[PDB]
Amino acid sequence: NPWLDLFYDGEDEPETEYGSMFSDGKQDEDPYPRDNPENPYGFLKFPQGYAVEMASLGSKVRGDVRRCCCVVSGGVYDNLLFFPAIQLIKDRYPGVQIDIITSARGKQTYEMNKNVRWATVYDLDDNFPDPAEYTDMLGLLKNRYYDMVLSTKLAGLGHAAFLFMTTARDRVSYVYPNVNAAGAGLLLSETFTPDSMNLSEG
Amino acid sequence: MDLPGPIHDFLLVFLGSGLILGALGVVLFTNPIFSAFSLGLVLVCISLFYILANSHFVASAQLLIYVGAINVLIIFSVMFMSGPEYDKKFQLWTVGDGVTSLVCISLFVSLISTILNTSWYGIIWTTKSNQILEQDLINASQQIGIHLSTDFFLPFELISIILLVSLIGAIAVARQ
Amino acid sequence: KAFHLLLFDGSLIFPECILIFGLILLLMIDSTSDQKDIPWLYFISSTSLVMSITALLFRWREEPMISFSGNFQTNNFNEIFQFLILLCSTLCIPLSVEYIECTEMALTEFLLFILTATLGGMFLCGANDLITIFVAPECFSLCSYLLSGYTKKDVRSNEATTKYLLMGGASSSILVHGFSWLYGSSGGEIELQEIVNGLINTQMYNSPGISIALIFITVGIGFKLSPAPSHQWTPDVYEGSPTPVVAFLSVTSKVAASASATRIFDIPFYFSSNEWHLLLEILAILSMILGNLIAITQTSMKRMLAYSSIGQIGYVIIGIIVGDSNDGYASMITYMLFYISMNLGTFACIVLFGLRTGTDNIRDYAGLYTKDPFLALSLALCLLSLGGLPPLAGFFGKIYLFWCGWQAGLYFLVLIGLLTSVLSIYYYLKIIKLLMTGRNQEITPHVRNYRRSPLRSKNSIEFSMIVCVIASTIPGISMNPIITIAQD
Amino acid sequence: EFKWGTRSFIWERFFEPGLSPEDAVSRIKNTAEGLHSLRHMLETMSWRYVIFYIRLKQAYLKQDMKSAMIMVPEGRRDDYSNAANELVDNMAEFDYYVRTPKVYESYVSYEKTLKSIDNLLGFLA
Amino acid sequence: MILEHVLVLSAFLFSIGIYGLVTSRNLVRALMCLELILNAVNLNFVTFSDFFDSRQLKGNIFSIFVIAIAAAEAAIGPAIVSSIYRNRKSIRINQSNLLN
Amino acid sequence: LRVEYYATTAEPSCELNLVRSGLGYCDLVVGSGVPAPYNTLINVHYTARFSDETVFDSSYKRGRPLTMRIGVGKVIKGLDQGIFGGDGVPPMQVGGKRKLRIPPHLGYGPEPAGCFSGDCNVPANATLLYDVTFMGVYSGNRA
Amino acid sequence: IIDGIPNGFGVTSFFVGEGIKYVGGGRISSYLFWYLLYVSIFLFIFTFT
Amino acid sequence: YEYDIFWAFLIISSVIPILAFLFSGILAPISKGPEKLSSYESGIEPMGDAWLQFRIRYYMFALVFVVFDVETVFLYPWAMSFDILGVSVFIEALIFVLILIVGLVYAWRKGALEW
Ligand SMILES: CCC[C@H]1CC[C@H]([C@H]2CC[C@@H](O[C@@H]3O[C@H](CO)[C@@H](O[C@H]4O[C@H](CO)[C@@H](O)[C@H](O)[C@H]4O)[C@H](O)[C@H]3O)CC2)CC1
Repeated sequence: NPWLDLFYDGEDEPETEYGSMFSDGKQDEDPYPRDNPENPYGFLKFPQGYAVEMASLGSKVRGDVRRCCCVVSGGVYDNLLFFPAIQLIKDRYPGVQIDIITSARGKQTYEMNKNVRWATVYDLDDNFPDPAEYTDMLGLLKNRYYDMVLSTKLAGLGHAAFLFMTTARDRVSYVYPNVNAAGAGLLLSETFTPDSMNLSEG
Repeated sequence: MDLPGPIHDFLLVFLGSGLILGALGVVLFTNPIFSAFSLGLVLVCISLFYILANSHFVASAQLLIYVGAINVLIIFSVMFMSGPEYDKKFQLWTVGDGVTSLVCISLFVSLISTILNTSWYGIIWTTKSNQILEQDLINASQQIGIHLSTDFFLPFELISIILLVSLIGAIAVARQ
Repeated sequence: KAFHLLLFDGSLIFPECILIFGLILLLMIDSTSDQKDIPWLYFISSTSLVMSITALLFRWREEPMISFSGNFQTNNFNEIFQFLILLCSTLCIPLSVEYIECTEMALTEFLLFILTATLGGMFLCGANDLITIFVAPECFSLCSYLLSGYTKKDVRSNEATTKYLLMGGASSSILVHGFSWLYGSSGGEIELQEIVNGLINTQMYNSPGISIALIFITVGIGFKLSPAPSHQWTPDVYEGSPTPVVAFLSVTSKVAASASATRIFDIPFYFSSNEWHLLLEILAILSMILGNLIAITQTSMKRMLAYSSIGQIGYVIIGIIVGDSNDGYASMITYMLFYISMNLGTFACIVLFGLRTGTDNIRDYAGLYTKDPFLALSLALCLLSLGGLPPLAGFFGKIYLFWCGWQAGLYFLVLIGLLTSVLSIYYYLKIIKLLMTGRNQEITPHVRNYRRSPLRSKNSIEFSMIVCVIASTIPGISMNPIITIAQD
Repeated sequence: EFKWGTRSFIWERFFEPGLSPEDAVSRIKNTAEGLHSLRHMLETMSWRYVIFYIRLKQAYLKQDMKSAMIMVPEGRRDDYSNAANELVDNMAEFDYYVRTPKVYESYVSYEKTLKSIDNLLGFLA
Repeated sequence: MILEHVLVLSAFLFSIGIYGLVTSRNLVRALMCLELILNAVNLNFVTFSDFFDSRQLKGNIFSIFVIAIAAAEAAIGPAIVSSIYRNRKSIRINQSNLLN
Repeated sequence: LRVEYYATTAEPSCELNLVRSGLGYCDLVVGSGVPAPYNTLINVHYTARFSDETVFDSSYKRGRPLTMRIGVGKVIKGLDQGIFGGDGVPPMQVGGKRKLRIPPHLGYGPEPAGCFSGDCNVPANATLLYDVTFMGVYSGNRA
Repeated sequence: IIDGIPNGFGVTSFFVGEGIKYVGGGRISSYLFWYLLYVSIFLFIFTFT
Repeated sequence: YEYDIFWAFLIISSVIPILAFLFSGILAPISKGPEKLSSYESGIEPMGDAWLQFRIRYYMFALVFVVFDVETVFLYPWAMSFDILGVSVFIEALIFVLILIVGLVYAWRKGALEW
């Protein structure tokens, strides 16, 4: 583990401030950049000193997410039980857009959900997918530019790589409790080990 | 125009040992104040080396400018750091330092296998005509003044522009 | 005395003396008068950067000469590069005056730093000595450290300045160590066309200490050009610096470093061509491979343009590698001239989009065609020219670069260049794919509240002098080379 | 081969076994030739080049004269030694007149050193 | 004489400075190690001017210019350090990895 | 000793006009151009051989003529006297081809040159032979 | 099988690009160490061997 | 020689404090105690160990001093060669002094030299 992150230098000092703007609060509280109707060229109103491009600062400093991808495995029951997690994402991150990847049966569950933007059908149970369909889904996920991706499917090396190629800042997944999930946590920002080989047993 | 031979070699060895001690103090001290004070020893030893070779003006310029630099460095290290922290005292060792120690040892070995294999005295006897000084220029600082004023005119004004712009940028960036 | 010998030699650097006079006049007026006016600063920066070209074009037909006692060489090769530096500064001043004014910061200091970096870039183009091959890029690198952290308040700019200062102190000291090794094992010679003779005079042209100097010089120069693993300074600095300064450092730094690399690998290092040829081949192959592969996995526009720049530099390196025989240096220019317009247009569109929008993420570029079709069209044209798409400048520039490579027998380099150019379409097409999304649900609120406003603005003129160039130079690629094969 | 002077001086000083007498006599001859060639640099008042040459040739001679005693027959080995000592003394004087430079005294010591080394070659044969 | 030993020391300094440039957890210390590297380069230049350039003194002039450049860097930072400490109240450079 | 093997055909022979300094020279081709100017950079082509006619250096090996500042002692004394002239030697003109016999005292002297890694490029007390060819005065632009 | 070759090319390109992007770290000390390791490698290649 | 006296004088000047320290060590008694070794704080017990952390605007003259030291170092060789050469070096160093004056004016007007 030292050999992975060389020059670690511990964690951040308690007195670090991370600047002034885009430092505290939530996503809906940011006062800058604001509209400048008096500008003849349509340029916004920016704070003194700060660079013009400020929307990228919240992701680095405050860890804001605007588009989230929840790849929920299972049918109607699991996708229904994932509703409090979706509401939690909406409450914690105001203004976020949540997209769901699930099976054909689980996609119909999100008809009665007020928080999901897109619900997409993808055969997650197939361990050997069609190369064209797999590539199309991966490119779609790459082109949505998800800030964070969560996976309730038990992720091996292949699912970890699929989440890795999503270009998401946070890659969070459930992993296999057995030895076959070795190296999956290297490609994921956060890993969860359930108490059994079946997550729906809970 | 030199010291006696054994005295010259003993001074070389002694100042080299002092320089090694100062550099090791620089790269092994947690406190920027302590490592800055070791840097001052390095500066003094290097100025003495310049005096040893033939450079009586470059040594004085090194002393003046680099002493100003280390004084400013100590001031800004006092001002931009936490408490005095005498307890820090030789920061800890990590793997990330151990790999770079090997890399730097390899680099130093590569340099010293060339220095120890090249006959530097052979080059001196080939550049005979480059060592025939003008008899009128007795003062070495006079030669350095003439060759700074005439041979290098464009860098002499470029460094003035560089210093002015560096002063302006230092004032503008560091202002509250 | 006479003050004449320097007076006649001082007229040779008159285009740089104009820049120095404009710099001093701007500084004196800033100090003297309390009030600040944007139009006067615009006027002084422009008239400093359009009188240097006026004087330089008047000096084009003059005889080549080495002035200031083996310190400044004026010939056909360096004049083109000095003109390129002046063109970059002229097309980057409108990019800077609006951007720094909208950040509510002092702008005379920014113009001073840009003018000094231009002055230190023009001197690097012809720098026929070893001291001024060190002092002049320190007139550029120090200003680049003062820039890219001029924001002074964003937490990104401080880290970018830290990385730039530390990595460029790591370089430009390895470079001077190589200069010391080259100066020592030569007989105390520092003029460019006088140390190969000095090497033979001391018979150290096959010494092991010459290989150290070549490697150190190549490393210190490949830091500034940023090919191959000397590239890591580029993206972070490109991601955490204001857009006009990073555009300047994208176009001005590569021109000066390319000129220095051409004048330091051909004039004083022609006897050991078989070594720096291999070094540059590795430096170019790694650059294209690892600058086009990482750019397709980028979520930020400035960082993607950084990987783009470190990919396109490898195409230009082929011009040094082939040599002056099979064109070569005539293919460095006529592509760097292209590259300047390509990058300055694709950065002007980014400048306007960020100023009117307030973002840098690529995902917020969706639906710009519906809001501003002109800006989307211009950015798409710049990016397609960047990808070497047929009717735009990059395609003819790349086939010119590859014709000389094939003519010199470098099949591997041309094949890697073509494969990386194929890889270099997916990006420069991803942004357009975003730009043509009519889905209102995928459109970010950043561009939903977008006001184009009924005024022209300066950057529009500056990139209308550019977008019409990257498309309409495609017939005029016979006028340019006859000015670039004329140099030798 | 060249047998000496082909690497850095400190490496040949400290990390080399040394020279056989048959190479030491050749180094004596080369030192004498270099001393003969040093006259032009002495006349141009280039004291740094001369002092470097004198120190290097001294460092060569302290080994070579000691290790070339074998080639001298027993009937002359004392007298040769005397000549060797004389040469050292002369070079010392030359040293003393290049550092703290003088023109007349350095020239006098230069001629004395040339005569002493010619006597040393006459003894070595 | 053993003048070449100076070269050895210069090389050592360079490597040591290079080492101190990498393991630096304080950017003031990184600036000091930059001064160390430039000092090693200057030692090489001065001893080479002593060796081969007793008349023109090009190495001494280059050493003066390198000292000037080093002082210009030492003026530009710690002003950059001043901006960083005013904005973040921390100096440790390895802890700032936002741009990655 | 450390001679790099370069295969080159020989030049026409001469009778050597020995001078007071010990240099020998002949005018194979008398140049019609400007004579070698003092304190100026000039490009010449040369083929430096040792005694016993073994070539150790050549500007044709590197592919371009060598540029040196002539007349101010930036080469060996024999080459300067052969090219720039003086002491009974007329200066060479542009396009002129001249043979040169540099004695050891006009060359590297009794000290070997280019010594590193167990060998030296030029031995001690070696007479050198140079087939120099004044290509021209240095100019920034080639045709 | 046949269609797996181009899609496999794209997937491997994506994976290698992501791996090279993520393997560094983004810290300045890592930048300097990687910048200096290849200098050491070049020096060992072109001088020692 | 004019510089062996310099080395001998430097050695003697460095030796003198060593002699003073040795003489004090062999002459003066030692009577150390825990109250004696405490840091002096005008009678009262010192609080936290020293440390002041000045403001930046106070210590911004040092960045001017770094540049001005280099400028005054560069001015010396010109003055040494002012008589051998003529008005050429006068014109050369006039720009140096003018740039120095302009930088001083900038530092004065921007408030860098204000306390
Ligand atoms: C076969 C394909 C090529 C290659 C295989 C191996 C692949 C990498 C993937 C991941 C990388 O990760 C390493 O682990 C570290 C965690 O500590 C990272 O450090 C982070 O630390 C923070 C989170 O802990 C983040 O904020 C930082 O951005 C990041 O530095 C470190 O980057 C990296 O060393 C190891 C193997 C790549 C594809």
